[PDB]
Amino acid sequence: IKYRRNELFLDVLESVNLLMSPQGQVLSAHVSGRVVMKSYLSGMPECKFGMNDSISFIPPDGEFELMRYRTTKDIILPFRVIPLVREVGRTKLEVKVVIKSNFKPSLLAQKIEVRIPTPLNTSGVQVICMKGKAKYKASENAIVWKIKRMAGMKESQISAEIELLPTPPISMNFEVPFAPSGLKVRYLKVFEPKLNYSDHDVIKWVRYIGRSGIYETRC
Amino acid sequence: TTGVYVKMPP
Repeated sequence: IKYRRNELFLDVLESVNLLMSPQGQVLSAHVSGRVVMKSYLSGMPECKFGMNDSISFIPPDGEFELMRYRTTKDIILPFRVIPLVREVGRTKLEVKVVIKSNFKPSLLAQKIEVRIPTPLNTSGVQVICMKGKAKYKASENAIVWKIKRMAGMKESQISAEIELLPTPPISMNFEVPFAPSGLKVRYLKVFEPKLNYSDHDVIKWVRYIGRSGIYETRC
Repeated sequence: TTGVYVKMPP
């Protein structure tokens, strides 16, 4: 147990879940998270973690999920989906959804995907989107609309047309650079009283990764 | 950036 380059990497992983109403009510929401700390420290130091709303320990040199929280109040909803459905005869279905990014322009949400579900009397789907790239997968049955990367606070609409046939909510997905829970690693004091390497002598690394689990929005 | 780490501000 002895390294020359002393580092450690804090992983704050999340999964923000949402449940909205066609109008705009947050019928349900919460986030589940665990913090993994990948370290390589010399000796057997007793640490001091920090954060918002601080567990002390002696890290199992290697990799170990420190704690694991699960907030439910005052949550950050990374995206804001808002659709518009217009009926006609029984021939066509007018549908326009719009996603919104609610975060610091200095951050890029990636791996975005909206799934606007169609009905079973579907004959053909037409769609246009100045941004992104979508298609109507008849098997899964929906208009998978994928987006490479999207900045924050910006807007983006996708207008489709479901050609009905004579005779569910829009799910979303996304990875982010920040933690929706609001959490934040304040400090991680590395202390091995035996050996000569200090705390402000270590290289600390921390990353925030928010995944979207159940981000459905009633149509 | 999504997996890129970042130095903490002690």
